Formats: sequence, structure tokens, C-alpha cells
Amino acid sequence: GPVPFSHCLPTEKLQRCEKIGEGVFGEVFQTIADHTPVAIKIIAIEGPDLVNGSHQKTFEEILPEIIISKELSLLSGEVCNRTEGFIGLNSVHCVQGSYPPLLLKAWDHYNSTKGSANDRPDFFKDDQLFIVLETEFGGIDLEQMRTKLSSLATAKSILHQLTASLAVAEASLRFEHRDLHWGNVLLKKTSLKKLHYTLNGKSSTIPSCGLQVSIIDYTLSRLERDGIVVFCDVSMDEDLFTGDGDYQFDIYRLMKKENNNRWGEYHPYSNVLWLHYLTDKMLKQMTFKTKCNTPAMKQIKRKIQEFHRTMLNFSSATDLLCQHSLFK
Ligand SMILES: *[IH]c1cn([C@@H]2O[C@H](CO)[C@@H](O)[C@H]2O)c2ncnc(N)c12
Repeated sequence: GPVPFSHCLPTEKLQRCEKIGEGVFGEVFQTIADHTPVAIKIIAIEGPDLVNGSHQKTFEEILPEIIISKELSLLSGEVCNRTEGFIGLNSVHCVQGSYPPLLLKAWDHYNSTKGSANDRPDFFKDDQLFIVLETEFGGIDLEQMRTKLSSLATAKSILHQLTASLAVAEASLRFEHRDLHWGNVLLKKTSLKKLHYTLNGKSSTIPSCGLQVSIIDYTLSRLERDGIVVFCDVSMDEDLFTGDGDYQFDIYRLMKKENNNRWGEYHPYSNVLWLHYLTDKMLKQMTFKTKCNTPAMKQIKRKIQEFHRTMLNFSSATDLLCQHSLFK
């Protein structure tokens, strides 16, 4: 049965919560336990109230993203197909209760400083159910780092890390992320010069440029194990395919074209589409502290431009990693 919030967020951990993000889904906080930052994602489920303008998921509707979270986290401990590029999952609980006042305090601070698009989550009753996911703290999202990265060399590392993680997940799980906008790419400092992955038994490395990338948010994702497919069936969603003002919204339409509106099928080209959207952000929206003012850096720039104009002719992230010149 469900647990109280205090099971997940004992006093000291609750007291250290600061809000770090949000979506229609709910709220994300950072806190600390055993000297280590963690992120806490809180999603209301099973109730009748609109939350941030949308109905709450049922337990059946939230289960896919929980299952996918777990499977992708477990890739850090696998052998033939191994990656640390998805967010580590520490725990998942079903919680019952009204929203903790200390979290409302945190929510108010964020609203006062950054502003929120969400409702203040102060209207839940003591029978309300939530899913609370505790993950690794992944750093800061790529969108928030628009003006904060060193150079396009950093961009190349980020694209290589993303492509490798997606390829490993394609190979192990027939995974498609399906919503890899730049809010879902997280960046954290690492002292490691090289990051490691293994793809179908072959290990390789990626120069880090001082950053470790984590992919988050599996609300639209798909994967399979032993022919049992876990996914979000958006075949009858209207609003998802009618966005404009950002290439992001075209990707939803391009996925629907690719899969003929059949979301249970495996179409790893969707991962290529998202990687193209991210490359497009790197070239058109990101601004770097140091420009390509040297010939070796002008060459990295040319290679990322070449990637942008050629990558849509590849079938999967696996195809890209193994065959594209950017990664040789
Ligand atoms: I899971 C997660 C989510 N965030 C932040 O919240 C936003 C909405 O999901 C994201 O765009 C991002 O800014 C996280 N930040 C750090 N670490 C984790 N695990 C996060």
C-alpha cells in the first residue's frame, strides 16, 4: 500500500529540497542524502482534479514511464550493452497525502525567482496518491545552458554521448525516447577525461570535454523485452501534433509520418530525428563562450554542420554511431 511523504523525504531531506524544474506532469526538486545530490520527481495520479490544466494519469498510464526508467538505469550495470547515459533511478514510491508544506515553500521560492507555469500544488487532499521518483541529480538542462558552454568541441562531446546512449538502448531494448527536447538533456561536470560505453560487446570511449550527459523523461518513450512492448499510445492525441514555433513540434509530426501513427512498432529513426533536432539547437540556438577562432575548431564546426546535413540519411542511432564520420 502507499507510504507517507515522510518515508521518501524524512525531515532533513525535506528541509533541503529546492525546486529545480517542472512540467505539466508535476514538479522536480533537488535535495541531498548521504552527502549526495538527488532529484525527486513528484507526479499526482489517480485523482479527478485537473493538475496544470490536464487530467492525472492512472496507475496503468504511469507504469510505462516507471518501467522504462528502471530498464534504462540498469544499463549502467550491464555487460554487452552498457551505458551510463540515462539517469540513474534510486527508488520509486507510491505516496499518499496532502502536499508537504516544506515543498510548497520551495515551490513558492521558485515561482518568485524563476516563475512557474504550474498551479501551486496546495489543493490536494490527504487521500491523494502520487508517484515519487528519486533519481541521480543530472546537472543542468541543455536549454538552461544555452549561453554557458565553452565551445562547439563541447557540443560534439554532447552529441557523441547522446548518440552512444541511444545506440546502446536501441541494441538492448529497441528503445525510442520520442521526446528528446533540450529540456531532457542534462549536463554535469565530470573529472573523467574519457567516458565509456559498450555496444554489442564492443567497448569504446568518448572524450568528455569535462561534461557527463544524462537523458531524462520517458513519458513518450517505447521499448521492448522479449516482444512485450511498453509505450505511450498517442495515436488519438490531437494537441501533440499541432505545435508550432520550434522544430521540436515538427519532430512529433515527422515521427507520426515515419511510423504511420502506429506507436507500438519499433522505428529507431525517431532517435535520429531527435538527434537532428538537438544538432540543430547546437548550431542555431546555443551560443558558446569561445568561438571557432582556430583552424582545428573551424574543422569541428564543419564536421557538426556536415552531421546536420547528412544524419537524416541514417536509420538509427546505432547506424550513426557506427558509420558516421563525426565519430571516427
Ligand atoms: I528527472 C529531472 C528533471 N530535471 C529538471 O526538471 C526539468 C523538468 O523535467 C528538466 O528540464 C530539468 O531542468 C532534473 N534536473 C536534474 N536532475 C534530474 N534528474 C532531473
